[PDB]
Amino acid sequence: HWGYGKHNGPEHWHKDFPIAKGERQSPVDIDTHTAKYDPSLKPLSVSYDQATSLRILNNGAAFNVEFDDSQDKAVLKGGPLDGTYRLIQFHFHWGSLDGQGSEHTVDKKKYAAELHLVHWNTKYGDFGKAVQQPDGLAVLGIFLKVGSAKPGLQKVVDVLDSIKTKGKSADFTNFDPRGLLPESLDYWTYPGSLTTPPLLECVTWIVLKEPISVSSEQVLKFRKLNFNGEGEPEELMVDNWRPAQPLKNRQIKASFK
Ligand SMILES: [Zn+2]
Repeated sequence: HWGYGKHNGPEHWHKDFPIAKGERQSPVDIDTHTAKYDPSLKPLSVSYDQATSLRILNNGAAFNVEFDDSQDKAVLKGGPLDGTYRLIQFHFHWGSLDGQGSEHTVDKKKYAAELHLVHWNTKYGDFGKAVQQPDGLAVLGIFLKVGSAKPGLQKVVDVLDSIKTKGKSADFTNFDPRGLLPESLDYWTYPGSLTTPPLLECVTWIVLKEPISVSSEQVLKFRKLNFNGEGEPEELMVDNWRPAQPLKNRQIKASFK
């Protein structure tokens, strides 16, 4: 099955998922000089104060922190978006080394990791319906660089010991995702896809310009997770990122000058 090894990694995915070679695949390199400021873009509205986190899961590709998405408790609106998008989960992609790990790049620069807050368009009623629509999902992407610790990340880091292997989960209530944001909400946006199979072309990407800083110790703990299940040969969960894909017939817009 698909993964991030030499034998089943991103360069192989097209055989099972031909949309991998589609017209709006993600991630992409963000060429900052080519993106254009769009004065018609609105500020992002990130309304997370009523978010209800539930659980943290190792799914064999990353770990997801899942939220109650049965009501409009944590929603993304504004920016390039038409309508209301509910937070369902967040997860990260990261590297084996601090100089790689992000999926998007900025003028070809790779960050140590990238956080994805995944939201679905409530007009489609459920996530499974939303992913079948060109405007079904909105993903907020945030780069991580290594420097000072991110205080609001530590609760996530500290629970990882308990979800080491694929299939493990733990309670993860009362977590506030506002603690994972940078100061500025300036962003780039473009139409794209899921970055894991099934690679569906259903995402409005909103990638924040300002990275968050996390400490070396925080990211080192991500790298102790396992892709494998319990009792199987250990394969460290590292380099779980898809490389940049061709931009094709797309323009990246900036919310800032
Ligand atoms: Zn992701």
